[PDB]
Amino acid sequence: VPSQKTYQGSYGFRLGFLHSGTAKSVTCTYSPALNKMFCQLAKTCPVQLWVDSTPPPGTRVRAMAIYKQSQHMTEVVRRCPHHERCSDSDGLAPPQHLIRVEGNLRVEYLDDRNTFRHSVVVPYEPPEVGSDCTTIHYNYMCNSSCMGGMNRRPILTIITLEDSSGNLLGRNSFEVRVCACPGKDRRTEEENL
Ligand SMILES: [Zn+2]
Repeated sequence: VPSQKTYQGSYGFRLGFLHSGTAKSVTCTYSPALNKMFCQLAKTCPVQLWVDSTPPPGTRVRAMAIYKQSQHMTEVVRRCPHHERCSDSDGLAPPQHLIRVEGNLRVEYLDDRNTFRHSVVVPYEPPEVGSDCTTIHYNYMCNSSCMGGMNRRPILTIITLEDSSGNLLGRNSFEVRVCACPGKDRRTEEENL
């Protein structure tokens, strides 16, 4: 099981998210109270990278999904049979991968030879000078309710910064639910508190 321990490391690495609210029409919205992203299938999910100092050139940013519940965590998170066979390739992503990056031609996908886990990595780009974070646009390509995939089990996304040889520089994580009405579901889940 890949580690999910938060680690800001030397560059002060944190994640940020847009403060999108819960109107019925939002496509992606983040709950700080739950540390949980609610988003729609194949829609843009912005995730911000914030650092206190700039990691060096050749730094990379990897995203991987794991099941949140200890009893499912050893199982590889992948797309259901249906979505795996759907005609929705962007030509870069492997069809079994849950997490894609959109709008980045340098994107690299990995099937880990030993663990069988999937992940997606992009070069780290600094923020524009006087803009304060780097944004990556993720797409989640199955719903949390897909039969034969996640099947309503909750998942985490783990975001790592790594150097050009794959050494760990920083790690954060957040829970994700991929669903039809992220605003409504966020509001409903927050009602429990
Ligand atoms: Zn699916």
